[PDB]
Amino acid sequence: FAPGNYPAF
Amino acid sequence: GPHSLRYFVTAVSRPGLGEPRYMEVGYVDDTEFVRFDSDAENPRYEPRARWMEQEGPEYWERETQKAKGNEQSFRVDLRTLLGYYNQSKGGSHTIQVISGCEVGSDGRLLRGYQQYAYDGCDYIALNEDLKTWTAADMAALITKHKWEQAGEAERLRAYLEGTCVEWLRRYLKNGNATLLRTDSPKAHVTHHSRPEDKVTLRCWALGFYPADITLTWQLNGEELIQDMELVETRPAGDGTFQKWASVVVPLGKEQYYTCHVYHQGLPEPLTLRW
Amino acid sequence: IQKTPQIQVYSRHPPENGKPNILNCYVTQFHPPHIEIQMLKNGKKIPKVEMSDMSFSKDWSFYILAHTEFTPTETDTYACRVKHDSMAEPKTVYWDRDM
Repeated sequence: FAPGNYPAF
Repeated sequence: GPHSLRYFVTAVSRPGLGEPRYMEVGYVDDTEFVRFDSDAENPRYEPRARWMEQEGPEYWERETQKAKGNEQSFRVDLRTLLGYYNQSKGGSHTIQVISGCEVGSDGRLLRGYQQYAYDGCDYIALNEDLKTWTAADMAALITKHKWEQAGEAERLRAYLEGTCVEWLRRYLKNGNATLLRTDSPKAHVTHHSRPEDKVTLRCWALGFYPADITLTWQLNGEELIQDMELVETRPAGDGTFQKWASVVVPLGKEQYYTCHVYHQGLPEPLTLRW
Repeated sequence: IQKTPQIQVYSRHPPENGKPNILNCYVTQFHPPHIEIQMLKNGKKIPKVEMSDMSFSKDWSFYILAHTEFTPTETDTYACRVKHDSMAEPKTVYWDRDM
């Protein structure tokens, strides 16, 4: 189950 | 032993040549099990290990939708960092992320992590506590403040401590025949003649799983660690690994040297001589 | 930060002529990601090469495996051609089957 949210820089 | 679930993410800009290359690769322990690539004919999240056939079409649809969202997020990130570092649009740049959790033999969490890098250098990283971030430079500090005031560490901690561990366990259950197996090394030594009365002895170790292994040459008890030439353990294209270690010795006196192979598939370490 | 790839070429099993085997080209410790990797049989590009085991180490350099099934013969020569920005010229590493 891969991460679904990489928050923007 | 302890097991791990790792996701390696990479986003690469290529100005003129279109929109950035985006890839996600997932590993359970040392075995690759899922992949996504934006350059594919039609990009989907797909299995790289047989035991993932046990997930239904709803699993693959959700993963694909996640990936599609992440790609857009890293496109924005790439563009954002151009501003932060004051770089031109013409150059190619790389963002890498590693995310994962590790559990013990009993399935309980040991540690979780996430690290970002820009052009091969540390950018921002989650700490051991899973509550705070650490920023490598001033561009990452801006990001640090965004993520603190949005509570990003709270949502990530929930994923790592909850979701990551729960799915890892399921993967360990579903892929037990593959992931919890132990292929023992087959070892042998090769002889290689050299100039000025010297000889290179190379110890090979083939077809072993898992990847963790120790190769060592000895002479009358002492380990020749500093005098060894080595390669990093490497996949052999079938889910097994290999390694070799070599040392230079004088002609005629080859039998005094011995190679020792330590692996969990070896109840007793191997000892080869020639 | 610009690192040259190490290129290692090796078969799955100790090579024996006329026995199915797997040839591997493991390309490691390189940055940036842009890289062209070709597996060659007698100078000709091998058609169906699987790319796998993409990852990176603690210093963020890239690792990637190219591999294909094959059967050795006494005459045939296998090699791995790699192009990367750190190199002046494309590097060709041949398979040493006696290593």
